[PDB]
Amino acid sequence: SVKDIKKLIEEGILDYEDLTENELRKLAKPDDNFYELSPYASDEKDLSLNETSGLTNEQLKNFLGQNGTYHMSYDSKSIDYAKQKKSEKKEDQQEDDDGFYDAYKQIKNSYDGIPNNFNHEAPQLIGNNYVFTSIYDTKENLIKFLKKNSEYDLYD
Amino acid sequence: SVKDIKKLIEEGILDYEDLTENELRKLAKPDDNFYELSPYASDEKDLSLNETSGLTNEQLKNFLGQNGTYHMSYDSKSIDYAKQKKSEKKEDQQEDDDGFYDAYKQIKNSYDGIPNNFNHEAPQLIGNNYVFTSIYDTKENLIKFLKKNSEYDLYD
Amino acid sequence: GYGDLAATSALTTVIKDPISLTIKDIYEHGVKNPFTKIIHKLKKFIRYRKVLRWSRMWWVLLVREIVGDNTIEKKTEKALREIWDQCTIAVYNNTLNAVESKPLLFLHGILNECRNNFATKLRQDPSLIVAKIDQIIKSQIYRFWVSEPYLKIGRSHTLYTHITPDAVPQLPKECTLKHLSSYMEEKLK
Amino acid sequence: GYGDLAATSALTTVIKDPISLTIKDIYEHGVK
Amino acid sequence: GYGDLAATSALTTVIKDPISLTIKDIYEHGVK
Repeated sequence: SVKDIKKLIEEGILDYEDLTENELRKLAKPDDNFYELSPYASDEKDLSLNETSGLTNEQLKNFLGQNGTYHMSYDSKSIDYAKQKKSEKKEDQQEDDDGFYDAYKQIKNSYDGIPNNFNHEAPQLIGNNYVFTSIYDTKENLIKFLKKNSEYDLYD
Repeated sequence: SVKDIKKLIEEGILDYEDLTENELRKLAKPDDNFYELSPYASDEKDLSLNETSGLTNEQLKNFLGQNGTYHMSYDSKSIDYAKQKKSEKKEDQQEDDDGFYDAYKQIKNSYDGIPNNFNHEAPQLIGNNYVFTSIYDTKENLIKFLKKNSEYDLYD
Repeated sequence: GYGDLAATSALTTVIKDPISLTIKDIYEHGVKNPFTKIIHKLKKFIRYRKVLRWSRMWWVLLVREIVGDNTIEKKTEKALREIWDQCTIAVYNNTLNAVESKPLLFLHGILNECRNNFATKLRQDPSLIVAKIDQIIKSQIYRFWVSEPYLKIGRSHTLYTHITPDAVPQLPKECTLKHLSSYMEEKLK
Repeated sequence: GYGDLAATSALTTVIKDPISLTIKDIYEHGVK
Repeated sequence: GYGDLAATSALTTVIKDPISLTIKDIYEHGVK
């Protein structure tokens, strides 16, 4: 009957099918840590923005659109510029990976509708209603419930 | 009856509703430190001007206006230039710890109508008349008075 | 009198000159720019019809790898299919090998072409399109896009317009990037 | 009347000017 | 009728405008 207690009983006794409509609604709402103020974020190396990106050329896009029997699509100036600066001011600071782990964490967050440095609870539309998940509590057993069982019928 | 004495009595005995019109006018005027000459300002790192800013392109603005199924809006040359020059010298000591503090003080001053390095008393229109506030004396209990009670009626 | 010349040559000007300017915009933006759009839609059909069978097929799998059972936008596929088609047009002009003869050479060629073509165009990736194509190259799980169920579509005589997400069978869950990224975070944490 | 000039000089414009633009694309992209 | 103007000003366009473009290429690349 309370938001926090039901997920402690999901492993023990009761399943997901027997919950109330107001209990499924409450378990998909965010916790009490949401609305609690915490103004701090870290590790501002996100894979969302590309530093190699540039504007639409509008002359190359005209040239690539006419199919022009060409041999290369992109511009390759800024993406060779980032390769050169990685080998010079980086080889002093020697190699870094950033894929052994920071890549796959941020990719899995993008499947849950979570931004990359976002430490809080994030919505994603499952069927007809939203489910607020985070990095910490993925609510994966609810997403299995509201996708499988809620194909034909409606729940709120 | 004097500008300085009434705010010492606001905590003790009398409220804000019983003041005279000439007393509310006097308490919103600036203090005697205003008109007193003091030609010194410091910490000229303001968040008001952006060093990454540039002119209107007038060809990009023509291109972005036609909705052009494009993928990036801004120019990203000067804002990658500022990212590169930050990393060159940012490593003499890069975590400089004031990015929070120098930021939230200047944001709260911009809600009071105060410039960023401005150490003196600054006006802001509340209802029908102006209230001169500063960093030091925020006059927050007056702003609660002249917004709430002065919705329907007039005070000077 | 001389007023009739002022009556006639003025109406000659006020009729011929506006209509010569309105027809110019009806011709350039209503005829010529849609006409040029049609032939360069045809030029992907007269030539390039064999690659776009393999290209649209490898894009249907790639949208499933980027998104993975969430609602995809039917409208900005079209913005990103044009960039993916321009990746395959750029690779197939660089290869003497046939596409049916050696297919994975093109997956290494096309995906790396749009690993960079997306990187030079897409500034913000909320769906992490450059970032996921990085890990499809880096983990080599694009070998499942060329398999025994998948080599049957690319050999068959279907035009690339007929290829829908329904014609392409789904990869098994152990092959997709989402379980690869989940099993990775389980192992590393 | 003055309506015949508006009848004639308009049809002079609506016939000479589109065809001058279509032949320009037939010449440059189809012949030249 | 107004169909003769559509007969005349069209043939004025379909004859003067291609030949003005062919002579331009014969002049610039064949003479000049």
